[PDB]
Amino acid sequence: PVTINNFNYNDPIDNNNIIMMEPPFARGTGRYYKAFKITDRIWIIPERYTFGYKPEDFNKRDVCEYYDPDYLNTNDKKNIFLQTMIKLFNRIKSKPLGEKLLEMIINGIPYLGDRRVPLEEFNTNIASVTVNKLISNPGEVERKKGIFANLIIFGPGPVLNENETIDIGIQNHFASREGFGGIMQMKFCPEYVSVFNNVQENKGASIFNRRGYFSDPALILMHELIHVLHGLYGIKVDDLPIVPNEKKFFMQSTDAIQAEELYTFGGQDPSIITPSTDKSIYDKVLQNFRGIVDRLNKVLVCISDPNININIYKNKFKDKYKFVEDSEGKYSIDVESFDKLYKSLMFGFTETNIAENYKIKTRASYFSDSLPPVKIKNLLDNEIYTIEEGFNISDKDMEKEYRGQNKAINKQAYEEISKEHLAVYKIQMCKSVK
Amino acid sequence: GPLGSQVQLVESGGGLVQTGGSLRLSCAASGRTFRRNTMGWFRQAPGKVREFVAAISWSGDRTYCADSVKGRFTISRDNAKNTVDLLMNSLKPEDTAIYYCAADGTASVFNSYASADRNKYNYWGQGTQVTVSS
Ligand SMILES: [Zn+2]
Repeated sequence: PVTINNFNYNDPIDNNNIIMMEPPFARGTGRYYKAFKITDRIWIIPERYTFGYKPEDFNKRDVCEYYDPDYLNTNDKKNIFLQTMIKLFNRIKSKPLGEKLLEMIINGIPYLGDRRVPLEEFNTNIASVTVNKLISNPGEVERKKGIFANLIIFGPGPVLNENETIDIGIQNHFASREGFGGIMQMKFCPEYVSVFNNVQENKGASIFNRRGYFSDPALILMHELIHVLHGLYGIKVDDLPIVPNEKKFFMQSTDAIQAEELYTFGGQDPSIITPSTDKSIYDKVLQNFRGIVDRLNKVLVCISDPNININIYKNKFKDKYKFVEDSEGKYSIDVESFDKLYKSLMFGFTETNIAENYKIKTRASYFSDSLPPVKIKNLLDNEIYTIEEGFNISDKDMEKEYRGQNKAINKQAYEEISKEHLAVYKIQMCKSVK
Repeated sequence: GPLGSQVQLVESGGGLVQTGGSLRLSCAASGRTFRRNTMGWFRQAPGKVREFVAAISWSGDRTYCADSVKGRFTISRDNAKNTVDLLMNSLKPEDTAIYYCAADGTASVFNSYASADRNKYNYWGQGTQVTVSS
């Protein structure tokens, strides 16, 4: 079902899995990047993420924000990034739950249009539906061809450890938040991983019995892929800060957080959302899906590509949104189908669920303090990190109690960035709250 | 850090003006500092989404604003006084809306694209009404 492709950064462009791609925010600019199709619809561009930054932002005040302007600055570094992403995707598909996540992402193709598109119309000529591919075959006229895609993963922006998933907005509307879905993008760094100490076993523990852990970058990635899934199905939660008025037992921090993060994390985090707000979220998805089902009952033409088969795409979307059709061919929402799909998209894949299923230690809440990141020594070394078990390798006795992620135990696996990073961590681990 | 509910952004300076007039909105933050944080102004008209107006980096060295207000609206900030201001000149009826000031409570590098996204802000004021009549 899901095949992870193999390639080396210096392999030649083949206009198939290795292409020159103009990413969505560069639509029409002619800025192309060497891009690698790691699986159907998913691309890796092993370049720093630069859109909306300035070049000086990448140079040189906060131990929780790590900068390195030289990350990815050679072809070999770009190759290391590609091989690491391949390994992480193989780890994701090594269990059924992450395989299912990838299948849902691949099959969750953006609708062919957005709110600007007439109801009767399929428009592929927009940045949230296609990216341009440059074709430069020797002895031929150079040309560009728009292709479909679902996700493009870049390397990091200025701060290596600030991974983020990004949707496309136009004139204050995001197709990824309005039922249609849209090409999703990510800035991701596998080696500079988060650290956390908001875990149940520290609750009531004496200071010197507290444990702190570093994250498995496959879980970091799968957390981001849940945001991707929401944005491909058009249900990323729009403009909804959730403001705690009390510190629950699983919370370490109490800052306001977007609801999109709380559902993506799972565990206990949605429990602080009011029933009223939770119901508004459900009603919005339903209203937006009703818009899509009405579009499918009207669509007659693809205005941007006379090779698109309308009936093939109508049925792809019928399946994506789990619509039903009557004897006459009219589509509609079936409430039972809708609730099942909604529950899978919003509650079926969470950071907490995935961590438990992969036996990866995670934080007890998205409401967790920022701690300094650490650098993994070498994710490509199977003595440190494997597809099957991540850091928590049985044959090293690192599976027990997630010892392979415990900063006080698996010191072979990671490096502190500086003495100041370590000192800050030690303060956080030793501190008494009254 | 404080309970999210102890953080307050208070916008002020809204009112009624005639077409062509000017207002200066201001937002005072309390309950935590935002001296290393991007701040922005948004506006919401009846029946519409919260629309980006303008944003400003923590140092003021990087501002961004919507095309429809460029040249007429200026955002500025005074970190010592915990304020962010929006000077609105050449107001038109189309500018009528509730204006909101918003803070990105995570201290991260200003990005002009991210700064236009309401989801990148976790603290919001209750808004100040601006009405422009012909
Ligand atoms: Zn997230």
